[PDB]
Amino acid sequence: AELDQLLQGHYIKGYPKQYTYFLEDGKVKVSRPEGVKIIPPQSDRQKIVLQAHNLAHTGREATLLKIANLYWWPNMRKDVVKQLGRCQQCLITNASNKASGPILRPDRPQKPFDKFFIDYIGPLPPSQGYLYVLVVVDGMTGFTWLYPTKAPSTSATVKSLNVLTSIAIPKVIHSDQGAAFTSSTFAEWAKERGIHLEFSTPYHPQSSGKVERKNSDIKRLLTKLLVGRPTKWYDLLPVVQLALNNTYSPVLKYTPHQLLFGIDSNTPFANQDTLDLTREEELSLLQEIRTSLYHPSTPPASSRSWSPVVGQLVQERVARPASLRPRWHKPSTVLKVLNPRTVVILDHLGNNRTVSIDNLKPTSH
Amino acid sequence: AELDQLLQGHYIKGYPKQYTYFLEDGKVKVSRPEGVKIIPPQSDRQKIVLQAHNLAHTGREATLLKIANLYWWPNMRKDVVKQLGRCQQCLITNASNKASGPILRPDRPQKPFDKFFIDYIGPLPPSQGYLYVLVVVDGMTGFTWLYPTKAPSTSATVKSLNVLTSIAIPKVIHSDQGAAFTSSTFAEWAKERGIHLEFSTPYHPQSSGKVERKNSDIKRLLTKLLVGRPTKWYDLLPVVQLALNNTYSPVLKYTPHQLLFGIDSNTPFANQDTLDLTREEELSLLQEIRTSLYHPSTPPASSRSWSPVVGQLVQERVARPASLRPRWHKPSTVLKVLNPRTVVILDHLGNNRTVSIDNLKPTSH
Amino acid sequence: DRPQKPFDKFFIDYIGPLPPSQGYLYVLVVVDGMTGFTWLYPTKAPSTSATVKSLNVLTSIAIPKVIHSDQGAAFTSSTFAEWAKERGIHLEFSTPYHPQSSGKVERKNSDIKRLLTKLLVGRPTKWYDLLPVVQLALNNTYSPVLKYTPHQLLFGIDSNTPF
Amino acid sequence: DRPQKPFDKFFIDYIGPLPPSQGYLYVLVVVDGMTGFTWLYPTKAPSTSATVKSLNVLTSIAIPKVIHSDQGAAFTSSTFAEWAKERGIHLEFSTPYHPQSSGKVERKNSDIKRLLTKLLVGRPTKWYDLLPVVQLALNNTYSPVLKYTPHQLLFGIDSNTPF
DNA sequence: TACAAAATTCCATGACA
DNA sequence: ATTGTCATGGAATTTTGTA
DNA sequence: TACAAAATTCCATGACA
DNA sequence: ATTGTCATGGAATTTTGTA
Ligand SMILES: [Mg+2]
Ligand SMILES: [Mg+2]
Ligand SMILES: [Mg+2]
Ligand SMILES: [Mg+2]
Ligand SMILES: [N+]
Ligand SMILES: [N+]
Ligand SMILES: [Zn+2]
Ligand SMILES: [Zn+2]
Repeated sequence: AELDQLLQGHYIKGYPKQYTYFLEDGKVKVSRPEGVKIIPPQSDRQKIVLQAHNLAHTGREATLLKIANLYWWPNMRKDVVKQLGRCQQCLITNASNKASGPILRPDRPQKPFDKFFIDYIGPLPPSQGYLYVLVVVDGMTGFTWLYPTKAPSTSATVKSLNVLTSIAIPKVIHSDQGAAFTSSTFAEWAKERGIHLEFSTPYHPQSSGKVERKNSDIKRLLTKLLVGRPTKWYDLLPVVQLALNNTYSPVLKYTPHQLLFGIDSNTPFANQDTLDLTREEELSLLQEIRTSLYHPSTPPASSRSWSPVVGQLVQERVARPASLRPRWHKPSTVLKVLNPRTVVILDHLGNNRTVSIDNLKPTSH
Repeated sequence: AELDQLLQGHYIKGYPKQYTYFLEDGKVKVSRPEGVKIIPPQSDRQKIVLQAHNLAHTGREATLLKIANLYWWPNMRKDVVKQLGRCQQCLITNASNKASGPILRPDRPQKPFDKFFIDYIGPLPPSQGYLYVLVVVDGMTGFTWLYPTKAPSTSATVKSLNVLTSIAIPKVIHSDQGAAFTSSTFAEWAKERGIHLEFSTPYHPQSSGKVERKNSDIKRLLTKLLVGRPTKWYDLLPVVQLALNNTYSPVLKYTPHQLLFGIDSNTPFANQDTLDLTREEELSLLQEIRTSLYHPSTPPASSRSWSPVVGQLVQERVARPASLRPRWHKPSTVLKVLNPRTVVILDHLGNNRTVSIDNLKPTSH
Repeated sequence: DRPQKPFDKFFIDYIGPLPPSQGYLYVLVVVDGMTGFTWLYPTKAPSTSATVKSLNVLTSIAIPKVIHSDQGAAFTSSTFAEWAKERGIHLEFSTPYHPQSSGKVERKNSDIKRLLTKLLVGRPTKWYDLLPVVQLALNNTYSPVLKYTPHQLLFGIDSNTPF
Repeated sequence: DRPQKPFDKFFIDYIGPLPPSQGYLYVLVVVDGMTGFTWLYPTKAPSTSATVKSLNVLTSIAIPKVIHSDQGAAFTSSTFAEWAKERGIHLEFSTPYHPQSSGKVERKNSDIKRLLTKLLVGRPTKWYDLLPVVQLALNNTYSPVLKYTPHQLLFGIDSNTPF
């Protein structure tokens, strides 16, 4: 219909003049620098783009190079990109080519016992019947308590924490969404005590970086202390706990013990700088030391990052993807942007999920 | 002995004047901006540094901050660094803080059949009794053959390759050091035919990047073709093989098929640009297309990289490190530097290993 | 107009029955009309299904525009016909008892029969393992017209196994 | 010279035997001489070994320069003596039958006994689970001298459980 | 008012998940 | 509904002891 | 001899192990 | 004795159609 006009030499928005358009084999053709190409009717173009894309589910250029072998028409990539955005399979299977924005560097908690970070390490090689370690880190000080468990369970956590909170009670405990902390038994244990439970976005251990980072150190220390020997870690936990708590952070110029108590215990190489200050003088030197501690800032954004915008289509990453199955969930909308790195989505379908952008990719096209 | 001189006010290289040095509790002491510190005899210093380091096996500054609580002496870190370099445990357990130099970008093979890259994908979900895929990629062209196997075995490889090399025989086949290619049965199969076997440095699949990169594409394509459906991949291999071989590389502007044959088969959207050239004209347009293909260069080095030097002490990474055991092998010497990214070491102990620098760290101190 | 090209036309035929090697009996023979390149697939019968299984392997590396054959029952069936229409291959039949294929292909199809017999005697039953060796030999044999080998015309380079 | 500091001196003593709670019978009582802070460990006997297992837990968080106690057999043994020499703790004994410890510690050690009895009646057998609650109560109780709580003197902040 | 060398700080790198 | 962290050891910078 | 928009190229990002 | 690779899709650049 609209192709009729052309061979008759009249102009159409899109189809440049200077190229002659002719009829052969009942198809409309055009002579082009590249060669002689067929111009399909507009009603055929969607189907053509689809056939090209379907051969291997190729992206823009690779799909376009096929089509260009045989056809020409105005704004081919515009049509190519339309299919790509409607290909359910390409959408849920392709990798992202855009990085998350720069990580945040959440404020150090103001005082000890404000926030506890907690996690289980393990399974470890059996020691005295024990397989796991409960690791509890005070956010402010880095002070760490270690408890050996037989399983990463609520009951083990509750037993361990009743021992710890027999010394002080935290305002907040932060954990990942592991079974042991998301149980309602744990919630009640916390509500009994006025502790607030705060969980990391699913499958994002960066959010528990304080503890995860501490797990590294524990494991590294156990490793060294166990070279040559059979892995009898159970007896070493106390030693490790003590050793780590009294270890200097080169950047802070303090040990966790120091930050918690403002004086050293009777341990090797104990610092004596405050021997002449009264406890009170010492304790306000401490209040001053705590508020003045180095705080890192967020890094530059990488050249090609994205940040989440309310109303944007994003896709959540598939957690435990079976073999030969899509790494991505179907598209969902950003409902709220909590901070530039955490987001609420209306998912599958439809419940609210609070989600890390690292487990998101923006839907392309 | 050497401490005697000091209290008597005479000078010693190292011990600055202007600070007064005195006796208390049979120990020699010094008044310093920091505070009052003990100067141990030189015969005690090694032991002291060792005790500090041993509490948690801390590095330079953290070890130094302990010692500085109680002691002072000239050039403390010099002594600290001496222990750190002799701590077998710290050496084999600590992470590296220095990146490998920039990757190399080995020349594209000059012609098809010069070099085959080969690898097994799998296990995959059982299909018709098959679990693995033999993937063979021609280095020059990217052309890929796919064979389904029941195991990643020599016999399977030999069966599959007798079918392939019934069309052409490669000069070189490159593989990783997987059991199926390092068997002597495979060597003989290759020697029978004048094929050279070339293996990647152990545990370094970057070295087989051509195939590994191709595995991605196969898996991604299977995935899309299997969305919704049960994972019946066995019937799809031929389709995938064909689809991929006739897929354009956006950067090359060619398909592997094109690079291998210099004309398209009877597949959808076949390129016709050479319809008027005789086979001969076409075949020399091909010789020209092959030699002119984009070749990537090596990236800039990162700020803090290291390159291997003959005689340098390095440590090979422990492949399958048990739980709570050192990630590094004991120190070994670089014997030859094959290229800036591949090295021969005299190992444990002592056989020659050809090794990738990515699986090396330089021994610190 | 168009000069002759690879994949323009594949001539297929069956050789057999042969003495059983690894329980196979026939050889489907595919020769590319322009290059003289030759693929050989061992089958258990000269049947549509054997032909399709074999040709499925070849056509997952290159699809001919045209397959030409004799009016053997296997090629004239409507299964084989529906198979080729699926892959957009045109089927072309030589008239019965007057089986024409180009001069170059006849000479090739002749070399094969002899090449086979010369090594299908002495060891009449071990011919399955020899198919790879036979194929290479054929494909790296100089054509007195062109003095390019099928390998060279197909891939446009010299081969690592010359003959 | 040196003003009194935390970890300078830990006074330890045993309370018991009590009615069995979770098959425990005694409470090792550790009070920090300067802050008045109090740790309680439930043991099965007033024995060196029970004392060492308990004190191993405490001393993996802070080591006192001095432990002071009465001449109870558990503290005067040479196992306990070798234990403290290992950790560089000095042991200090009050003379027998004249058990002196600072004024503040006596008043604390008194609060405990009463605090225990007041809740070790009504529920004389469920006292094991109450040790955490008891400890917090003690450690967040205002000293009429200082009007800082042991918690405050120990950590230098206010606590999230005030009393 | 300046030097060389020691001391301190900076900071990329990698590992905890 | 919430959020990366930090020991390590060369290199870069700043401080020190002496003039 | 210069414009806006389409076409093409660039290239960081991530995934194969 | 050996060595990373490259599809993807926004953004950056260059080419095009018309003047
Ligand atoms: Mg966890
Ligand atoms: Mg492999
Ligand atoms: Mg026949
Ligand atoms: Mg007593
Ligand atoms: N924050
Ligand atoms: N190379
Ligand atoms: Zn698709
Ligand atoms: Zn060490």
